[PDB]
Amino acid sequence: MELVLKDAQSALTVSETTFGRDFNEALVHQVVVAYAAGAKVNKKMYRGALKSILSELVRQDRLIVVEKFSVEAPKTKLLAQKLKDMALEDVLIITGELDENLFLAARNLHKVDVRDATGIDPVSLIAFDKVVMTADAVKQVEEMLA
Amino acid sequence: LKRNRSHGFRARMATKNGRQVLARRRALTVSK
RNA sequence: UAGCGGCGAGCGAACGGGGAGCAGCCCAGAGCCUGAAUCAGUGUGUGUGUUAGUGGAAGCGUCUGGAAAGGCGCGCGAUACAGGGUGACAGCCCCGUACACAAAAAUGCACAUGCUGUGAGCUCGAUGAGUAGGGCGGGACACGUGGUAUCCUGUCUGAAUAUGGGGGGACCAUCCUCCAAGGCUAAAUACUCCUGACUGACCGAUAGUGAACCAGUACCGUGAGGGAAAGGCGAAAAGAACCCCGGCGAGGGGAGUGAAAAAGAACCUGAAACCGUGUACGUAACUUAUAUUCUGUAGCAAGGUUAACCGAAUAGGGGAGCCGAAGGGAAACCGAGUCUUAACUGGGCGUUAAGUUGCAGGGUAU
Repeated sequence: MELVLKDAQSALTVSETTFGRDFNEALVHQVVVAYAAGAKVNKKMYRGALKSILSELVRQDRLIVVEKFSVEAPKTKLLAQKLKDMALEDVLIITGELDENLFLAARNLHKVDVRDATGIDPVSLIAFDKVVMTADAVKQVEEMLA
Repeated sequence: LKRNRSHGFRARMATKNGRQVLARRRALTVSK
């Protein structure tokens, strides 16, 4: 399965065993309940739940991937204009290296959050229905989730 | 709290001057 | 867990592994040259705080309304949608929030600078003296002074300087370790009277500290000490100007302020045991947690799990434990079979019968 970019359709190959596996409802529910209670978590089951939620999100067509999502300058006006052009309001931006301009001009957005690959959490993914994921972050998330 | 302890009868008893003052007054200052 | 305990009630190890840190020196005495390392003090310099503070982005119409901070529309801000206040719910009304900043003077933190104090450093001696040990009577765990096995002595003794002396369960063959009998130590390691900030799926006036209130107050006792009860007007007191009935009292009855006076100072909301008015009816209380066991569910799967630790930190690094694997017999030893027996179709235990960590809950004692 190749992610839709809407501009170039240059999505890279994604391991279906990780991003396209069956959705285990019980495991995801257990992991989210444990995360809510904490806010014991095991590495393997946590990774499995992350893979399950990623597979559910991609299979629901709620995930969008672009070559590089960022802002030219650290201004919230530019980000708002870009979101308006995208015609989306509640979007979770996930990337790799922590962007400076976007992170700086993203705090005030109540319905928009920005985080890096290492900072992905089940609560963040579940909170926002739509996710915009940077292309380069695919390998990072794959290695993080094994 | 400090008055109850520092000026309490316990502290006065612990000191010779406190005992002398208490005996003189009996013949006071803390009421907890 | 081993161990201990009229082996009954019960108490309680070592080794090792992995982390923060890991600092060893001083002299006991000689020389060489040598106050050049390091530490404190003193005046100056730089950067950072603190003790006061500065700038700080964006809006209105209509309708509902006591007030709009209610929602309807079209706009903008954002490195600032943390909060508080404004006649009801505020990113654009105000203090502030991100950010940029700010000091005549003092100190704290880092070093450099001139000077004063401990004062680079190199080589060669060298062991900390009445010391190890012994004897009489005492003090501590069992002594109740000798289970005396350990420590100290009022007292009498007492050959060691890396040839020698200490320990190693007897001494001992192999050997392991140090030069005890002089001193220092700083980092990681607990505690919180009290101060700054952050909060809480914390409490709501019979709750919460005893005290949300002039509370450690009244009061109870000569004293120690004990120890209460008591919040809510509203938006601005706008606190009812003013006429009259009353004792120039109070109390209320009118007008007015008022959204409300069903907010009127004995001041938000109002229910019964209690007393009347008006109407109708018949009537002379096993809590938290270690262990035991069970239920259903999820990941991995012969692996699951990593923990005090580190962690742009609840993700990830960190295998030391943690349950079992091709097994068992006390061992040899054999191997899918094995074990005392020459052998029991005796009989016991096995064949590659997969287990673990979480999730929510049920019974037992501790």
